[PDB]
Amino acid sequence: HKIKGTVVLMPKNNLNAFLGRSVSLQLISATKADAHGKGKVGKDTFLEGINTSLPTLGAGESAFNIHFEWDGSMGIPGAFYIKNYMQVEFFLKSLTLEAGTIRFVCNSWVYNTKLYKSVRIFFANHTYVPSETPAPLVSYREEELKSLRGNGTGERKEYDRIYDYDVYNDLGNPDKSEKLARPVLGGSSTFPYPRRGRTGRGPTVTDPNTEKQGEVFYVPRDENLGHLKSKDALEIGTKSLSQIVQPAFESAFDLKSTPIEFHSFQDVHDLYEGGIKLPRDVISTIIPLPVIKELYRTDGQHILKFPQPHVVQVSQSAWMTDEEFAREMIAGVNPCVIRGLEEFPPKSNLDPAIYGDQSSKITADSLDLDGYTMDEALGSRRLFMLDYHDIFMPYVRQINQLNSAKTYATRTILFLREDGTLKPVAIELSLPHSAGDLSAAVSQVVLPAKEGVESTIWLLAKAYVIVNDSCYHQLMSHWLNTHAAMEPFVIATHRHLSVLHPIYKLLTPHYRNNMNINALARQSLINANGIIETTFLPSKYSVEMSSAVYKNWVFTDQALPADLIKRGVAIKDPSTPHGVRLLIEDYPYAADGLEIWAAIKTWVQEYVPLYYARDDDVKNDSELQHWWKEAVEKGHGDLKDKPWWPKLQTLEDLVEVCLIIIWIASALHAAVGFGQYPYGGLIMNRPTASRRLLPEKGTPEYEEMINNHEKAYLRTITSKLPTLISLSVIEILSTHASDEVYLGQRDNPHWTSDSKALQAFQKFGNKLKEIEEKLVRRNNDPSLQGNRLGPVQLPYTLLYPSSEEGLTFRGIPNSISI
Ligand SMILES: [Fe+2]
Repeated sequence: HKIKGTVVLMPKNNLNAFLGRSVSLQLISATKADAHGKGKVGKDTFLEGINTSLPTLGAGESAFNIHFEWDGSMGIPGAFYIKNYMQVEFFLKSLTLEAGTIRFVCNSWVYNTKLYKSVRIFFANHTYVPSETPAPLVSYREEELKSLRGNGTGERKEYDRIYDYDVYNDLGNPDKSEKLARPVLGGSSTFPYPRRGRTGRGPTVTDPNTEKQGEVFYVPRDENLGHLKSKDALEIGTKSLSQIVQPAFESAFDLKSTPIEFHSFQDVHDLYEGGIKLPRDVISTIIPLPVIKELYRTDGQHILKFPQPHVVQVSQSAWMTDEEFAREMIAGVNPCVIRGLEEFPPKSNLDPAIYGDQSSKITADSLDLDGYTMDEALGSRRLFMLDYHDIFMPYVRQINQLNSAKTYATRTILFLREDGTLKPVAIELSLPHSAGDLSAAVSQVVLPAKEGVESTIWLLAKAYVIVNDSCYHQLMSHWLNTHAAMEPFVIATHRHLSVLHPIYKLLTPHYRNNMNINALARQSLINANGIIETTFLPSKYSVEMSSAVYKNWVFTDQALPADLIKRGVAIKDPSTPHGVRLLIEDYPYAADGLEIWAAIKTWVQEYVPLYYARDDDVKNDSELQHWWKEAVEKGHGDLKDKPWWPKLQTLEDLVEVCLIIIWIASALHAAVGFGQYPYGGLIMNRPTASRRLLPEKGTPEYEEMINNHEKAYLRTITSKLPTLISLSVIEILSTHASDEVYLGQRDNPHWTSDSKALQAFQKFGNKLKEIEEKLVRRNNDPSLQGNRLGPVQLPYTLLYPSSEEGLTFRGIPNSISI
């Protein structure tokens, strides 16, 4: 007769306005069809009343009673239509129907019916490959997909749920100034790039190839995550930083209310001790904003205090040590660039006709390898390098033509000591050299030194290295390889895999907040004259450098074992648990990452078989095949030709692709992301820019190295004002929202009705817990101290799976969520 159902929803900001004829639902049959084969639809059914029974009821949520006339002729409900007749939208959580129970997991904004082209349809929590879809739901499944894809035209609106691709043509602002014009990134051979979410705002007036600015950069609506607590809206903080807080900081400098430069290292440490005094109206501009009220401690009047960075919590001075400089290449913010070095001297692939002779000036006899010969070091696999020579060299001339930017293309040679720690043994600071250079600056090699001006020169050499490293980290390791590389897979998934699809359910938790942060990023973070361009060395060249890097991006080399082998920091070895032997045995990121990688592998390998018995079952999944084809040929379309893309005709291939996508989105992004403020919150430890080359022996600047080495250093790195802005942004990006969903968690316990999938998932969480105890034990092992803690005494907890809220230096979210 009647089916008792409970609707749980969330009003935008009494429940009684929801009763009456405000909201109707219509059940759809999974089993009885009409003469066109489509599931039969019941009658419009309105909310009956507010349920106060249910005690399991989350915050902001409210439950409503409802009764469906559902009869013999109608069969089993497999979906439902919902119409919202109210003017304001509400967030639908779920429908439960009792009698056994049917569960519908919705988690979607429902706008006023008149705004929707066709009626919002939701499905029950059963999982089906396309060939298993009940026949009465087949056309409903596929029409919902066509609806999500749209038609590639039109300006997207807030309530749209249309997923499509476009190039990075929305970063420049040529209508405001030709100086803010930028190259379109994506869709050419000069500038290949991942695609991003189409917004459709239309061309600028001055350039038909650049998209006009907008106050809100659209994402499909359910990608724009709300938060119950405003403190958790960390992604919007990036937008307030650009629009409100940065200008407020600038004004204090424009009005000469604070010294323009740091004059000593204590001036930097003061930021997290007594604070910085700023004008009352600057404070009062910043202080009441959500996020920025959590970012800084304040007296409400003139003081802002930054949190004390982890890297200085035990020793203020230990970042200066050569031990920590090298340790952070294997356990720092950017732990995935170091390579094995198997010949000496190191070589370049770059054209000597353009840049001059590219031969290394580092001589073997000059290096202290703890009594080893070069041949012994090379052969024992104890020689490594941090090589930014070929990466940076093509951009040095252009960067150094900028006002107040000067860099080298750096190389660092490291030696793996018998005690298992790395030490740095030389830094080569390279400059391009063509006839008809106006500059007389030359390349040079700097070797470690603990006293005198040679010590300062060596500290300045590490700084140039770390400028290189930070730019690479922020633009490549971080932006390109996580945020940018993942968005095409997000878009493809929603375009081609139905919410009913097992691989949809598998992957989509690993996309939470990714489109949203990326869009806010295109607007405020990587835009023309945005945060990154105004805080980091390459200025207007930054994002385009990441395009140049993308030329060499290989999907299958994002797999952790493949990465470690390609970089020469491990070798394949089947006698081992993970199939590889580390050449740096206490390499924290890699050792811990392999543990996470294996756990994700086991989980995918257990999930996939539940839905695909054989390789044929993969080949014949038409959604799956359309998904992958588009993700490659459209989403990463500039690399579509490349031979290394898995073909996706086998269970092996499906598992491989899912495993890698999940790896990028969770542990890789975590390992590169949540260290930014812990390590970089001391600007001297992770400088973002350099402003001068090394001084000539005859000059006042050289005498400053002798007489005031802290000032020389500070004059060389990021200025005070850009430091304040970059500290503020990395502080945001290193903070876990209280409402994050971590690896081994899902936002709903009823995401599927398949108990087998649910039990596999619980084993995965149990393993991650198991892994966490093991990493604790590694951090507590006194013989691992040198690489896992260092002289900074900072336990490597970046790949601990779990965390509480905040700036914690641990915790692996499911997704790229900040
Ligand atoms: Fe991030």
